[PDB]
Amino acid sequence: GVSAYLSRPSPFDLFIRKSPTITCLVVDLAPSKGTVQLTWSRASGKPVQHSTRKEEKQRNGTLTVTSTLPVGTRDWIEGETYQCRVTHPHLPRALMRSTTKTSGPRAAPEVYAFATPEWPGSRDKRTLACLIQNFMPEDISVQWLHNEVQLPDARHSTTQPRKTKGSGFFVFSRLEVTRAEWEQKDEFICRAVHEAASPSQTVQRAVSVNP
Amino acid sequence: VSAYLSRPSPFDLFIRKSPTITCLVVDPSKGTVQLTWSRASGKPVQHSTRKEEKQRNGTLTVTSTLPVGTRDWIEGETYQCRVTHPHLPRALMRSTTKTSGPRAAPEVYAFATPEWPGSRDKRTLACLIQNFMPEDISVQWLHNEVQLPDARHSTTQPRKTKGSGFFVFSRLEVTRAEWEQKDEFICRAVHEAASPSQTVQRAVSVNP
Amino acid sequence: FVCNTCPEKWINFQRKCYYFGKGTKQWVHARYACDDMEGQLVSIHSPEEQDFLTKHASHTGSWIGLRNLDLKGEFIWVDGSHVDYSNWAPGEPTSRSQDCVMMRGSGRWNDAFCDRKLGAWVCDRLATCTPPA
Amino acid sequence: FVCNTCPEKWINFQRKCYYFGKGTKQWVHARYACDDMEGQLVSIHSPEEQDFLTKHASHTGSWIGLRNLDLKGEFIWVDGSHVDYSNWAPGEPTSRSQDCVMMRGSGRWNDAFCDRKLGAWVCDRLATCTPPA
Repeated sequence: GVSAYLSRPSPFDLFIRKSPTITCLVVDLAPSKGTVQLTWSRASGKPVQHSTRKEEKQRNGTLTVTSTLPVGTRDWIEGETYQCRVTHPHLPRALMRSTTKTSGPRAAPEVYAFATPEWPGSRDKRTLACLIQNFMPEDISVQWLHNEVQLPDARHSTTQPRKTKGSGFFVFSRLEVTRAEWEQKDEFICRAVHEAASPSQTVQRAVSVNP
Repeated sequence: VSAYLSRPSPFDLFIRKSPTITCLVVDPSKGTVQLTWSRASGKPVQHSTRKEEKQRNGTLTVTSTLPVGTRDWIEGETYQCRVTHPHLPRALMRSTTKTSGPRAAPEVYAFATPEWPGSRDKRTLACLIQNFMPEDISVQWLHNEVQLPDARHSTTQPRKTKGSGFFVFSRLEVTRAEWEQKDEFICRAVHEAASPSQTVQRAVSVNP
Repeated sequence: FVCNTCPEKWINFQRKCYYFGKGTKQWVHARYACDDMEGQLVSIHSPEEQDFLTKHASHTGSWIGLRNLDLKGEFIWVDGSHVDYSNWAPGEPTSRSQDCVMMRGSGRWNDAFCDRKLGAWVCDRLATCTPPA
Repeated sequence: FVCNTCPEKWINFQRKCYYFGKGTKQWVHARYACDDMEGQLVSIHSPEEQDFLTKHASHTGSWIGLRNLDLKGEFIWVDGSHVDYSNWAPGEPTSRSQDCVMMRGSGRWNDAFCDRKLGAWVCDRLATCTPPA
């Protein structure tokens, strides 16, 4: 019961923060004593940067171990293939996952931010929703901003990119806000960071609790 | 070889009054796969409908849909499903029962996207159905007082809110011909806790 | 015609028979147990009936034939009858979950989850009659 | 000062050195190949330079040092220089993405995917100088 998953960089880290990373997550349902050992390699044969390892015991007796490798901004965008080798002790052969930039057509996202009306027995709080659609590839970064500062990632919840009736993708983001927040400044921004978004890989729409 | 046992649709249960439960087994050689049904009480089960489908990737998908009792389901009966195969070494057993715990009627909010350049003859209608419990909900869209086909829309899986409830988001792309006919689209949510008659609904308009 | 005849294992009271079942059972499994016994879960309609049931009630708690079709909000006895007589315990019927009815050792009624397992249940059936002399 | 000195395996033209690589390589792997050779992917800036390249260009197609950082939308040579001279083939530059640049057998330029594998690539470096007599 050993599955491995290899993630691409987030568009926020790649284009804005300019410091992309890739994570290799290995979910182990029978934790036997020893070491899992996540090794990294590039398809070119060039050397890899130092990765950060983290092992976590879950609330159901399963070991979750991740290795985060920092990649090159220009190396990722230009098409380098990064690989991950997982040498598990309860497996005769090695687990190998690879990650590279999704090469194909582009479509910039369409941002739409909405605010829910006052529901009986919910005066001091409102829900702000956002529909980010018709984009390709599926890799997108959804952020919420208030007072020109980025709200913590835990405050909101974005859905996984699903396909539209056409060729693009879509995500929905939910953000519950307090009365104190909208009374301070009644303007909340939904930021989408995406490969195709022109200019500077960012699209944004502002919303108001009661315009 | 994986198996999944679904609870009845709150629409089939509370509105249609004819609930069913589906056992899905995703896999092949001699597919003499047996899907057996049983109740925890030991009482007899109604006749189930079997359907086997070959997928676009050489995988066999076999389902068995068992019709259950309206009062038997709501009162707390446990329905089980046994899956046996000649390649599989040990029987697969899945069980289903009514999620017993607190209730909260959903809050329905339907929105309409504004006109985007190069998208004149079409708009997207979105719906946020939140703060409900249990997670079992039915999301429907209506036009001309008639229910639009299920394929026309896409509802997200129920995720947990910052509090105790759940939430779903539904997307429905509409044509100019539809809103020009009647510019009123209803978003219906069917839920155990929705009072009265287990239904909550909100209408939306492309350009009020 | 005098109605006081009961089948074996059943205790009499007025025009009815009562079976004081024992064993770990859910509300619906207790319901099925009574149907197999050619009866139905107990339907309390008088303070005299409750007084009798309390005397033979299990201290752990017993299942009674009271619940709601969800598309209710209103509790209804298994025979179809509505609630005229009520012996609700203080703070009952609840709206904690916002359910099925169980009888305490004291005889008092309280809401419980449908999937909760209790060691007792009370059944009832119409008592048979002795022909006139 | 006369600039025409090149290291071994490198062909001269004006003030630059040129290496005509062979082997199946992606655009980025073609980029890495030139860095190992203490050069960089070819940057065409004159019709005289292109005329020379076309004569030594592989018929299959060659990778050239032109692409974009995405956070641009405009093509930029590996050395950092902008596009002054252009030998785009009819219908190019496209947008069947919305890319990396490759040189045809004809010498003409066309957009290609980053992951496409070509059997050739052209490298370049500044030619060294002979001091005056």
